Amino acid sequence: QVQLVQSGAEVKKPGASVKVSCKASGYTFTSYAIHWVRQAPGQRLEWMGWIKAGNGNTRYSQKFQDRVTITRDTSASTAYMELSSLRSEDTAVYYCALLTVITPDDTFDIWGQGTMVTVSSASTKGPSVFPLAPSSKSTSGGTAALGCLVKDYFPEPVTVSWNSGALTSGVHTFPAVLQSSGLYSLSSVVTVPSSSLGTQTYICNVNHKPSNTKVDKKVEP
Amino acid sequence: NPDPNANPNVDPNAN
Amino acid sequence: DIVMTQSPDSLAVSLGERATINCKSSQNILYSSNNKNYLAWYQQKPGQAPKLLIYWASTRESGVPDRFSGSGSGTDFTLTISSLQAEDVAVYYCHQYYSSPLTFGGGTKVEIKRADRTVAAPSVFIFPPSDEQLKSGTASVVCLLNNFYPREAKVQWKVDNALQSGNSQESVTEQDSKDSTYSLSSTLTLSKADYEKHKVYACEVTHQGLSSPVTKSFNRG
Repeated sequence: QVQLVQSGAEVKKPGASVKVSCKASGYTFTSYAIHWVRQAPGQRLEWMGWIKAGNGNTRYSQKFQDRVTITRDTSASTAYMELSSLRSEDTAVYYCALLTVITPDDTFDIWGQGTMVTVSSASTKGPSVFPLAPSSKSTSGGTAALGCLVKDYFPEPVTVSWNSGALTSGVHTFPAVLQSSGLYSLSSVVTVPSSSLGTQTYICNVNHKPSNTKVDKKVEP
Repeated sequence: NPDPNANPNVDPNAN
Repeated sequence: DIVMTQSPDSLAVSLGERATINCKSSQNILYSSNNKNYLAWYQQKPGQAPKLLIYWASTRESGVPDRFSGSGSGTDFTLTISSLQAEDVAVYYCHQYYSSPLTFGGGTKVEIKRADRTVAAPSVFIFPPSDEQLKSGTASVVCLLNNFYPREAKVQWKVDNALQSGNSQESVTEQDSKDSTYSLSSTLTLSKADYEKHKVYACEVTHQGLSSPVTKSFNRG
């Protein structure tokens, strides 16, 4: 399996620069070109440029050539994209990708997981995680609802899993909302049998990479 | 005509 | 730039039904010498990177189901899903690789409707603030509206029977990958001091599947 693994989400101040990395594995690094594509919230995919991993040759969209440098390190099998003079319009998810590799032998298209860059004056803040315990007010019929409130963090994103990924059915992790304070908050909930609350264990796993926050919160009745 | 350097990953004579 | 324009911006059909997405290019992307159209179709699901489905306008990537089909030549292209599977809920993007810069269409959001015309009332759950959060000096009250369809829903908060306005925030999930349903969370946030001056906390829910509003309530403590 070819994989592309990118660096973590960051907040950067307006006017500063950001450098995103993209580590490749599963193929001969020098054989293909890595592209950089960004996606601002709610907007379409936007191609920024490519770099040939072997010769280091580059091509840039006119929209970005003034502010973007794409580079590679074959020893580390990694490509980098540096965007300078950051502005609010640069807040976006940035992807590296082996786009449309059409070869005599095979065809493949592989993307990194994306890196959200937020351009803001605000400081990084890790979340508080509070249980949403199941109770008589959160059971209807034979179903019980329970969750975790992930409150007051910046920037986006957090990730939430349940029981280290063993629990996926019935989970709703809601889109975050920007509170009046300028910090984000979200809830993740799941519905489970009310009959088995005494025997099953429910743990929400919360990760906020920008603050290196890692919380496991047991949610008990 | 197409620019073959638009996406170097594309061999235009491959299926 | 070769501008890629998709039509419609959003569409909704039932499981089993045919979905059609149109893409038009500002310039001819067919090369007469090899009879190839330099176009690809991608699928993007929430919070994930795009996935290649079609290339050369009509060639399915290996692994892609045969219900996905691309058609068209020159400036007029079409992506067809013959029998929609509820997972196909996603945003679809056209892409040209005829010339630089590489460009993408604006995207076509594909949603599902129920063919059996039925309605799903929300299940309503309410969560008082955790003692953990109360020790931090803040009180968040969470109301959960679970698995309702259609999407339009109303939540009102009542504190000591008095209707609330402008002090709550709501978030709605994307349509479920399996059942057409949506969920909504509403959070009422108060300082601990204001939380403690009131007895009754209630969220009242209106939805097409309810012939009168559902109120879920608790008394503080």
